[PDB]
Amino acid sequence: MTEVYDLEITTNATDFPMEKKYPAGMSLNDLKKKLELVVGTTVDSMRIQLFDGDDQLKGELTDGAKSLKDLGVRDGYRIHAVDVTGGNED
Repeated sequence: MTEVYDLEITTNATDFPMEKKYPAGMSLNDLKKKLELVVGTTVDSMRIQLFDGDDQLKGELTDGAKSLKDLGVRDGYRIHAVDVTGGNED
């Protein structure tokens, strides 16, 4: 009934991958707000990159107007957040 997807979260600021399951029926804006809470970053300054379950990077999400399910984020995916305000990306 409720759709939930399991993720491995990475960030540029953190060097610790976090595995957690989240509701796919919710917006990206919530997911990233969850991330914003941990990293301390804000919405525009925090960029979300999606790595597929296979290996490759699919693209950038950035759309939280849809549901994570509609975005096809799915489970077993790795969500990489990057803080852009501090300039860190490498």
